[PDB]
Amino acid sequence: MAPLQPGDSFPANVVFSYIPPTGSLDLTVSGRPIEYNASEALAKGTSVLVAVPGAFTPTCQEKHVTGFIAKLDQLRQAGVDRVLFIASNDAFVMSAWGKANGIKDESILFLSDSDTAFSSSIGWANAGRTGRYAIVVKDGKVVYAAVDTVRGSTEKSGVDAVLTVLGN
Amino acid sequence: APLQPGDSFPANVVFSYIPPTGSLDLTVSGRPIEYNASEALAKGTSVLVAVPGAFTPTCQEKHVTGFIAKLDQLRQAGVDRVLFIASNDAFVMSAWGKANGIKDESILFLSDSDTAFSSSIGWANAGRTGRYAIVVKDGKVVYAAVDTVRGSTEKSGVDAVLTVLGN
Repeated sequence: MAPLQPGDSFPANVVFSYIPPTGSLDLTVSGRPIEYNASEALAKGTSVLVAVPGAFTPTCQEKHVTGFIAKLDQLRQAGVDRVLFIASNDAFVMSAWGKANGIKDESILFLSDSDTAFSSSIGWANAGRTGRYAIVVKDGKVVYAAVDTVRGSTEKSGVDAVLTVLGN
Repeated sequence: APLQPGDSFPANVVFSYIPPTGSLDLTVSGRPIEYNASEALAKGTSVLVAVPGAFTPTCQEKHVTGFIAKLDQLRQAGVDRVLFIASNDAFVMSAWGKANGIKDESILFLSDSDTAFSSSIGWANAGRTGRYAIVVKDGKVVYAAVDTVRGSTEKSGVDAVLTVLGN
């Protein structure tokens, strides 16, 4: 299928699995997963959805999520209402990944694209992992969608690319 | 082939893992290598525990924590190495070990990539390993058992392993 383009509607009926943040960073509490209605959340306001190949893996952790965390204030000033990080890791691993990064609240949500269903549906999954990509949505419409295919690069899906889009 | 007491531990069993560096900081990822489990298990007393998933409720809150709480007793019972495996990748397994305060070789946290080993002994399910424990002495299986009851560590928990070792 053709990748998402600016002006496309964000796909309907997209649901992720996640553990909402409790405020505790205690990694030894597994938590309770529920679902997240991504299509509904993205229908209003400005959203940034970032997919990473794997929680805790080197680029995803040391460059990609850390870049977003470092510029959360700039994202908020740019009008972003929600930031979602997804991967194929299960909700328990994703919750731990957020806690390991000090995220106690909803500033970034960490969710599972179970079995890569959503990422596969938009052509950006590989053998059980999602690609590395970012989608910016406003009021249910794609503003930007791009995937990084160069190993270790966040040129297209990193926080700076997203901030550039929002400033234009 | 279901492993049972008296069998040789299978050959060519290799896991993927990040050897512990001493770090307890989950934000540093590490470099994975392979672990030759068949060779490590050929000498001494080994406990190999498989869990369905790093960070999941029973695996975290009951199974690995039970083993950590009684590492002193496992040592005194003659255990030379404890290995925890799951289908999660080596980066997740390393983070899971660090989340439990393990910074050395007291318990190693390794990936059974694609459930290769667990499938070969009949104890894997839909991309996850089963919950099981294998005790090995000098290359020979002395105990091998799987828990199939949801939330149970009756057969693969530390108390079952300590009982095995005491008999």
